[PDB]
Amino acid sequence: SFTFASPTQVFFNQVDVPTLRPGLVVVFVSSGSQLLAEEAVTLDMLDLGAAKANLEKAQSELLGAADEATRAEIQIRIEANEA
Amino acid sequence: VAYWRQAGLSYIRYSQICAKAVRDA
Amino acid sequence: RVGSAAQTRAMKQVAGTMKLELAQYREVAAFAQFGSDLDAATQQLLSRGVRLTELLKQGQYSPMAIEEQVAVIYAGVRGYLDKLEPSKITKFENAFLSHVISQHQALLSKIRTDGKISEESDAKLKEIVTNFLAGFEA
Amino acid sequence: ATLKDITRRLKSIKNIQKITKSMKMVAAAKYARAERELKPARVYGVGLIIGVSSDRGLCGAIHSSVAIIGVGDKIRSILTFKEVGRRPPTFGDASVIALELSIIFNRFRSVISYKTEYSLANIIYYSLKESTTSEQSARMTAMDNASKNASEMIDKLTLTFNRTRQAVITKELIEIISGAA
Repeated sequence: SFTFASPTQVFFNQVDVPTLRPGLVVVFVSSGSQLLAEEAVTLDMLDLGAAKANLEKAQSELLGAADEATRAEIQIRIEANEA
Repeated sequence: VAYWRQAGLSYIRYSQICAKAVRDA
Repeated sequence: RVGSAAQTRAMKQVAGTMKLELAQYREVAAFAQFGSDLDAATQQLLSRGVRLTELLKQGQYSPMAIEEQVAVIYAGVRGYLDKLEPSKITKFENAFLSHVISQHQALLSKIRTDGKISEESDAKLKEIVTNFLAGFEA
Repeated sequence: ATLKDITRRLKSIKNIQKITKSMKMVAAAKYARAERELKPARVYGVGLIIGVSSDRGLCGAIHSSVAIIGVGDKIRSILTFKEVGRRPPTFGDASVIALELSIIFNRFRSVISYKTEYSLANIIYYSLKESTTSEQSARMTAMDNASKNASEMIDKLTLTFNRTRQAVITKELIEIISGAA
């Protein structure tokens, strides 16, 4: 059997898995390790018109600024938004 | 080694940032 | 025990509502300071509650004409002071009453000559109270 | 003993009765939310000390049973994180604790009954979701009983008040009659 949940929602009680690494799951997951994810969502709820705004905003803080590991947090946010 | 793990950082901070980026979208 | 039979129509149009809201407040008042997470409905009863209570406070040696009484009671009853800090209400009313007596005697006469608060009077009192409230709370 | 003393106590225990009842009702709603949130938390859960409880008392043997970090302001004051319990725990709460870094928590059974890398944050979260469900039930329980005890004390005190009230009147009259005779 296959179990697939976020800390708040249960989806399931072949599985394509991104490695975790922000990406699509085909039976969108944020991260984690039964498939465990910090944020697992549709797919219907995601926008996506505002993720482009989030990607550009993250690429704006990157050309800051500057101080290491700040910065490394900005790049992670860019990786999550690109996916 | 992954870039975020050089000066810092944990995978807990990685997942925390990725999870929030999903919510904000 | 004589009750309503001893009141004018102007007072009778506001005294009933006030009596009911204070009665509902008295049921909840004990935990007014012990209910940070209780629901909005009982939060509103408490909020209307110690506002009407503040409006029942009165200084000595200046008894009020009935039309002046109902103009203050109406303001609390129809909800115009729910956002005003409790501790400021007594000093608000003093300033408010001085202001209406001096400048809006025409309004106070209308509540007396007509024996109630009309829609026209209600609209004028709304403008005066709300704009006066914002200046006073600064 | 004396009417003035009983008068103050009576007003005091009357206020407590009301507050305890309202506290029971808030905890009942908080537990209702927690039990709903515990369902998907358990299925997620399946896959140094340091001690898990909360900041708030009046929940019986929640803090004492579980009692250098400790999550809950009661943990450190009896034996460090504050502001826990009032808002339902989240995975973000577990992350904060894990980043600052057995596990001792109260496991939920029923309204009456409770017992004492990334997976590190999962275990802290599991303990949190169980703890608050147990804590909210236990507070609901204890406050229900406290409000009942307050009720019985109000009755007992009111009876003492009224016996004393009558005795004072009778005694005064007997002194007056004796002086007149």
